Amino acid sequence: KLVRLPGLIDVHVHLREPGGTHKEDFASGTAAALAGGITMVCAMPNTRPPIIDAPALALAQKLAEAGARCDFALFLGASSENAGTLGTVAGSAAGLTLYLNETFSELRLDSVVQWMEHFETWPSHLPIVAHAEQQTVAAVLMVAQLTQRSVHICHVARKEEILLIKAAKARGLPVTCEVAPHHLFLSHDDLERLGPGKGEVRPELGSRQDVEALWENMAVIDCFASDHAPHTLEEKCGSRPPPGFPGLETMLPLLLTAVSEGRLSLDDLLQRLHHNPRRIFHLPPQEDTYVEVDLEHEWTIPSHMPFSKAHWTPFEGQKVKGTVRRVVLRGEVAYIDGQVLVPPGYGQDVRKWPQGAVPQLP
Amino acid sequence: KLVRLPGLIDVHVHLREPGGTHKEDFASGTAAALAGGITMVCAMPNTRPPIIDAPALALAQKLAEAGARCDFALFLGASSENAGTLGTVAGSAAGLTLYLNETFSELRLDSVVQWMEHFETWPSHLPIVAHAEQQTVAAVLMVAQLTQRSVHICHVARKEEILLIKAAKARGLPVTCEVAPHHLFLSHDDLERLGPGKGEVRPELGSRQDVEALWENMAVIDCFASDHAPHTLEEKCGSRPPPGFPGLETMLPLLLTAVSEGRLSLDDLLQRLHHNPRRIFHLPPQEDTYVEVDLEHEWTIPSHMPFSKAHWTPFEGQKVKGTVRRVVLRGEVAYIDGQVLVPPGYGQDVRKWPQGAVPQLP
Ligand SMILES: O=C(O)c1[nH]c(=O)[nH]c(=O)c1F
Ligand SMILES: O=C(O)c1[nH]c(=O)[nH]c(=O)c1F
Ligand code: NA
Ligand code: NA
Ligand SMILES: [Zn+2]
Ligand SMILES: [Zn+2]
Ligand SMILES: [Zn+2]
Ligand SMILES: [Zn+2]
Repeated sequence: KLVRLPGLIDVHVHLREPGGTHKEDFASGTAAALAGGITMVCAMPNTRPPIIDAPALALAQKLAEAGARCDFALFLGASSENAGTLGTVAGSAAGLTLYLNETFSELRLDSVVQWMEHFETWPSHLPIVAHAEQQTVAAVLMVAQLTQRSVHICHVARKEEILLIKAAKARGLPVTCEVAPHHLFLSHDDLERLGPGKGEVRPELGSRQDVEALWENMAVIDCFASDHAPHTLEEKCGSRPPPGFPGLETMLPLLLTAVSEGRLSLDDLLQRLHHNPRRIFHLPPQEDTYVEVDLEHEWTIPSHMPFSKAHWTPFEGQKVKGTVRRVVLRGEVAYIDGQVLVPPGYGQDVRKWPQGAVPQLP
Repeated sequence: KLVRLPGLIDVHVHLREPGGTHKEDFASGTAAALAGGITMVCAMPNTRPPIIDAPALALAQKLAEAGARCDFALFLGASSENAGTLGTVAGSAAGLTLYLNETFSELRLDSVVQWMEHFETWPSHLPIVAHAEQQTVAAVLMVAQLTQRSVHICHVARKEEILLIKAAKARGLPVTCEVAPHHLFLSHDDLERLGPGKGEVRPELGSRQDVEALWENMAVIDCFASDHAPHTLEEKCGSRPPPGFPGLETMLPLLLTAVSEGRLSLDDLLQRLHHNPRRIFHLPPQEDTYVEVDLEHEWTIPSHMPFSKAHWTPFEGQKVKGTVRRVVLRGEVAYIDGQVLVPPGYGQDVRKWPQGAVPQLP
């Protein structure tokens, strides 16, 4: 007996197109999404060129419309030069992404004053997400308060960070957060097996105490999101390993295993992969869209999942219980038992749907 | 310029049919809903007969399918006799309602042990809501913890109650709550004008400090819901006034006024009248459904709104800014500038839609 779930949403993926298409492209990354039970993705802007201006967004929209197999929204990225320039295209984006720790020079902000300028100029009704680790979480929360608006914290990975967010929520501050599967299911204990190249990720893998703290503080976690960050094995094991793990194809199987073990409920999962993503990012429903899963099937994660061009996975060898059997997207069978059945281009930009515009005062 | 909102959801209405149709019926109460920008309602079970068994639910489903103009779900009610008997129909209901303070004999529970029995027998994946005032909030929260599940607290009306819920959420307990418009926009200061009959409501009107505390603790409020509780003026001013206010037609205009004054944002409103109702009650989206409002039009609430058979309102004389101009429900114009344009029977039971079933483990 299969369980029917709504179409799940991953608010944090890197699809690499334009500019890094040997790692992933819209077609392969959205195939990976569908195979993971995900029918809508929000794509981060740290491509090449990065999505930091209107021409780059226009290019990315057309590449996604031509290549995506599931529905999507595209983030814009904050730079040291673009505050106050994104007003005409802001509402067409998923939101604005601030890279506040390590990143590429084009997305680097050199001063908290630049963070303030983005919070002051980006339209107040539209989402802002931050890559903000350790004390940077507190710092960006301060900027949000000074500018009297909300912020969403990407991939919370540490006891320190979840407890700080917990204290902020206790004070009624408008902050939400997401956690990635590797910060719930991997830890420092896995670095010996992974090795130092494969194991590179930002935020880095936490201690056993970090992992336990995230589980203990599930109530503080608004969303799960993969931070699907594909790189090839050659890149991960070469002389300058880039940080990141692929994760679209493994996220739901890992979390269904946890549900089966009573670590969280099916509802807890659907709040974090469906309802809260919808409400934080003002993402529209998808008509005639659902995912059928088998919660009984036990399997072991192999050395690579079928679709991501990363062609490796840090979860290799983990035993899971839970499988995606079928996905229907807007009335068409999109995935069945390992076969993707919608072509590149089937997916659409949800911000162009009337119901996908973010409501605002005139 | 009009602002487009999604279809709003009111999780707490009394539509009086069967058995009290001079106060309201499905046709009139859902007309009132549409005129208030509400496209989906959850109807409480304290009708005559009350919805406490499968035959009564079957009758109510047919009356609603024949009379409702907007979409709906129907609550079941807990009684001293029905714990352990609702398993076959539970998933067809909005949820289970516990009347833990004053109510009619058929819904009265005489012991906390009966509350425990309902929490133990009602399916663990389905919603439970409670009418629970003052210390009863703490008591039902204890029962929820003993049975290791969630609870939703109806119409929170007091500083005491919102602070207790705030402390429970700080401890990570699974509790949500709603607040009704009269507990945000009326207080003891209005009892002289209303008089003792019209002013009767449960929970009673609070002090100015109660009202201020609810506003100050907006972050703790998950939903707004009207507690539309219609009675005729003759009944409200007679020898044994029943408690309750009509509120479907005034809720959104009152809250839009507050948005216009900067007391909460448009997003804060849409979280509480759309996204959080959806996610707490597992209510499905409504395709091709939206509400257009005018935020500029100033008007004064009259002595009765056009549709509710209550034919009176406690908000008479309040100045508001914000008007519902048009409602589209599933592709048909349902309301325009005071005219309802869908007939009784247009509305449907959302729990019969495939996407309206609550997901559960096999
Ligand atoms: O794009 C990536 O690979 C990437 N990888 C990471 O591990 N963290 C990031 O913040 C990131 F942007
Ligand atoms: O049904 C009603 O009129 C009603 N009225 C109220 O004021 N409170 C209730 O709890 C209620 F059930
Ligand atoms: Na397309
Ligand atoms: Na009908
Ligand atoms: Zn990041
Ligand atoms: Zn990322
Ligand atoms: Zn009540
Ligand atoms: Zn009520």
